[PDB]
Amino acid sequence: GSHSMRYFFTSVSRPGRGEPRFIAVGYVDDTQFVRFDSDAASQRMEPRAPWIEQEGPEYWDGETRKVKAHSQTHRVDLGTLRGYYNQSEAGSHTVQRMYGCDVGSDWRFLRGYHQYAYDGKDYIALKEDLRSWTAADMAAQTTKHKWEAAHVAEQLRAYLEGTCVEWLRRYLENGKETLQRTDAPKTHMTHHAVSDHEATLRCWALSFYPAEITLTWQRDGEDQTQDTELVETRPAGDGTFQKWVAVVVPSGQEQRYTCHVQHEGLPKPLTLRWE
Amino acid sequence: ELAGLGINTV
Amino acid sequence: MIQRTPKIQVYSRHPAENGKSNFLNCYVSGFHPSDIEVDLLKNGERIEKVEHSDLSFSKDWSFYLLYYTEFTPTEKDEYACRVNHVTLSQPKIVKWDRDM
Repeated sequence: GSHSMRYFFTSVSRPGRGEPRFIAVGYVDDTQFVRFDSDAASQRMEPRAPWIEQEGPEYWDGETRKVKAHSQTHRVDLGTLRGYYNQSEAGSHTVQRMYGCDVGSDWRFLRGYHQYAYDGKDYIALKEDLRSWTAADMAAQTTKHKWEAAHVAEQLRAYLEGTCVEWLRRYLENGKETLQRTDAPKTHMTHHAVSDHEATLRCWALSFYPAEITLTWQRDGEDQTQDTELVETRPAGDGTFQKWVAVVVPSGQEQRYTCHVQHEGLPKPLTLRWE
Repeated sequence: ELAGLGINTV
Repeated sequence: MIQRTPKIQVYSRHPAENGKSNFLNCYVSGFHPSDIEVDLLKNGERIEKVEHSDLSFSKDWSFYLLYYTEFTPTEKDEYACRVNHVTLSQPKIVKWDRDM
């Protein structure tokens, strides 16, 4: 299937004393493989998947160098943004940056991303063409001019179209045993009776990977969204994911309803019926 | 692998 | 300031069965800012051996975390997640229900 690599960075200012709390994480698809946390003792980029541990000490030194440079950039940012927005030194504020690349089934470049937020609002983002910027307000416009003059888009496009995809292919190869394996959902249905006349049917999908999935109900072969509840997909904690969808039905009419499951790891969609 | 260049202050 | 209240799900890692070492999860998501307090409770009392994922966020910038601890379900013992956030006037408690 298609693949991605994404890096996520959060910095949170700490009024009164010291530098911001900084947390960086790297992902391949839905698998976290690296982390840096300013509050941790090692002060190094750290492995979070077995397959990245194959990398030598020079990988770790270079990643540590870059992640620390990212955190200083964000440190400076928090001060500049405080000034841009006319804010005091009393409040805690947040900067967030995400970047990375998407590749299709052929592992060739599809899309690249680099976007930035301040206090949880859109600030500046690289446009799909990797040549121009979307600045949300006048402060971000000032940043856009700064980044244009310094040719930031050109540097980023080179990374996203080349380096990002090159290393993605590397990680997918090295981590093939997990990263290239799909785990089809394990599915089952539960029944609960709220009253004499009403029942709840819950359709479960467990232990699946990747996270992307579609779960739906049909009544007598037609889509049913009314009287249904769908929970957010959630991590099991062992690298896999869980989801359920539930429908409220008249008691005795259970057999009319079917649950439909679409996932990359299923050659064909799955159908479940209450037995 | 993280980006080197192109990560600039606002 | 944007402030977004967390969604909470409490659930086990594996299907719930008595006497088998399972994992209790509290997944908190959709919140801003990032400072949040999450406790897992056994019979109303705070469990001490609790770990959590590294802070990450969704496309809309909202944060998510997984808190978890080893546990063994029983008929008698009750479990819950207790969450406090700037958007909450009182801590929110969500009970673990093996059927959700």
